[PDB]
Amino acid sequence: RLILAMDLMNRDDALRVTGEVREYIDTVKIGYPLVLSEGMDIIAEFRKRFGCRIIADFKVADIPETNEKICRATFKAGADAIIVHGFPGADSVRACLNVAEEMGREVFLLTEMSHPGAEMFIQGAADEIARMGVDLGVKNYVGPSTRPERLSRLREIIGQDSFLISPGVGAQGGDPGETLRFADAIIVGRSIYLADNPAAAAAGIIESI
Amino acid sequence: RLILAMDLMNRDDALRVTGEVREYIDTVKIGYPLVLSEGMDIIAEFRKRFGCRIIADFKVADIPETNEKICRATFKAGADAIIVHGFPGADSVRACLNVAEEMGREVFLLTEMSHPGAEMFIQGAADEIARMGVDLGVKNYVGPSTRPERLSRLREIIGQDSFLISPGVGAQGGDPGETLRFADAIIVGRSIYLADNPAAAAAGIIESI
Ligand SMILES: O=c1cc(O)n([C@@H]2O[C@H](COP(=O)(O)O)[C@@H](O)[C@H]2O)c(=O)[nH]1
Ligand SMILES: O=c1cc(O)n([C@@H]2O[C@H](COP(=O)(O)O)[C@@H](O)[C@H]2O)c(=O)[nH]1
Repeated sequence: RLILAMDLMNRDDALRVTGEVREYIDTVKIGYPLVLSEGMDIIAEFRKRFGCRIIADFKVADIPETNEKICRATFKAGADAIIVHGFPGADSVRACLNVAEEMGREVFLLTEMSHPGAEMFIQGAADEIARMGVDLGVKNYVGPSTRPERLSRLREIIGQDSFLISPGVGAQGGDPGETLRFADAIIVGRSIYLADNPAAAAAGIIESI
Repeated sequence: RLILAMDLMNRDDALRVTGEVREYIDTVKIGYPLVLSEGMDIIAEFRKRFGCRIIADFKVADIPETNEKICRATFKAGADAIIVHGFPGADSVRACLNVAEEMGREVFLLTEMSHPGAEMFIQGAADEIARMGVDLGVKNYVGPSTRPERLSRLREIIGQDSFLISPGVGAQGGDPGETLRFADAIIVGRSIYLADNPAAAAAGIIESI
């Protein structure tokens, strides 16, 4: 129930830390901090080297036509799933779902975000974004560890069968145990990758739950 | 007043079309369709080969800490400016502005989007996103060619001194002339890059205005 957010920017460090904590995870979330620094080939390298599933956290948030192109390039690169913003609307999300269907991959819909600024505009639209996901057939979602009451409401909307992962654990203030009352898995970045001993940090999280 | 949205996915085609229309533009918008296919080095290559300013259209839409990393990698790659979503809130936008200040670069704030789905959630928050930009000191904005009445309202909020660029011209239905009544420059992608003669398409747009 632990997903590593590998946001280190250099390949050697990213490979070192991921290898050190492999026994505690099975899924690695790779985003733009690593991809824009080392290239899209890093996805296939990780997939092969560690045998872990890769979620490409690209927060896709463009018009339908561009979203289609982004998803196609991402799945061609070997990603198992891609995270997509729901705020740009149903057509933009559907474009991602269509490419995922064509390529036998998955889409994760980001509903409410975990940082303070999410309260400004995203929070007020989050319940509706989650309902839109349900209506579009989305089965994978992302919700905030920093607001468990919101994570609870989001879980209520998507149902128990939907898969929900949650970032904001550790560095941002979220708690592993409380978050897992509602989410199926927690995403952890800095608490593990900036630790003096990443494996010890990961093991500690796995034990606390 | 014409910016090329270079969304072709292969380097050879992208280089061919951009070179053919160079005399009609001075700024190229490069997004993820090209970057995720050919790598971040394509930005410096274009900048050197064509001597054009490059706007990295990455629709940055993450938490502050990740946005900082994305902006740093993007400016290190040579981009002159980066497009950032305002929907995730002020802290996320400020993180981008701080990196731009540190690196002597610019941030463009995306307010309302041009596609149909933008009406679902973005449109209702767009005026407030634009006001947030003004309050944060943002001087560069993106608004929709497909809704000139909204582009007018956005221009009203940001003032005449702010720089406003606008996509949705051509393929999405927007008109060059009407859009330029409010925007300083128009962004055009498919109408030019999918044309049998891109230079002829660009020249035709430049003439119609
Ligand atoms: O609402 C959200 C959605 C995210 O994807 N994330 C992401 O999850 C990760 C959390 O990292 P960290 O554990 O270091 O705070 C980062 O990669 C971040 O971009 C987030 O923090 N909040
Ligand atoms: O609201 C917006 C913001 C954008 O950046 N864009 C972008 O501007 C370009 C418009 O391309 P086109 O002229 O082919 O429709 C694309 O790169 C797209 O991602 C848009 O279409 N609408």
